[PDB]
Amino acid sequence: RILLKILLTILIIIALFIGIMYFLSTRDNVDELRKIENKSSFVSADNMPEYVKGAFISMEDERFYNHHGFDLKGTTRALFSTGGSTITQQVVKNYFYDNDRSFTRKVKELFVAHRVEKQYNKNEILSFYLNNIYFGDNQYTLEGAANHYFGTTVNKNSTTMSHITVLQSAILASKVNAPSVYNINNMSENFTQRVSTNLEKMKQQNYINETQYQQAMSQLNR
Ligand SMILES: [Mg+2]
Ligand SMILES: [Mg+2]
Repeated sequence: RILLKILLTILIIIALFIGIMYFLSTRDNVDELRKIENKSSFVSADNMPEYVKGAFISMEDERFYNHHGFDLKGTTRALFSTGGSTITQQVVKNYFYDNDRSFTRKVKELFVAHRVEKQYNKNEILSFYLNNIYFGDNQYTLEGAANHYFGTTVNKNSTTMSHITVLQSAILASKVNAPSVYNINNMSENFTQRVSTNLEKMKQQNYINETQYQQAMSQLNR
């Protein structure tokens, strides 16, 4: 009865912690995400070609639509197993914690992520994602980034502007979590290697066909 009381006390102190943590994450009001849709260059994911969405999904969260905010495989692999935040978690980080990165601010990010999943559908989440990540050059929306770097658009419907290519999609997708030193204006060999990996994942997961891939790989090498 002596090893049950020090087990209980530790088991309760952590539940107490987790609990307080919950209260911290509240809130952190996920209703706020709707503000992203007010950006002058907002484009929702459903108005983008499937290969544009797939560039990001295959590179950043290939099981995006499967999970409920937490990808277990990518989070165990994440615990330094030679990552690991799901696109949902990245939306929380990018909107609410544009500043800090602590273990406690990591626990409460989980609570908040579970909440955005409960309140938003996958397309909305994906749209919050692509309309609030840094693409360099002070560009925080996919469309801004596409306009700025390439003068192309990610709105499949659009007719006033050339359409973002497979390559360009991979470049912007690769940029999102690349080291800050990766410069789309002057891509290093390490950057072209990163996007080649991105392009390969799009092919492997079938967001693009061999021809799209080869043609992108070729454009990447000029
Ligand atoms: Mg992947
Ligand atoms: Mg995760």
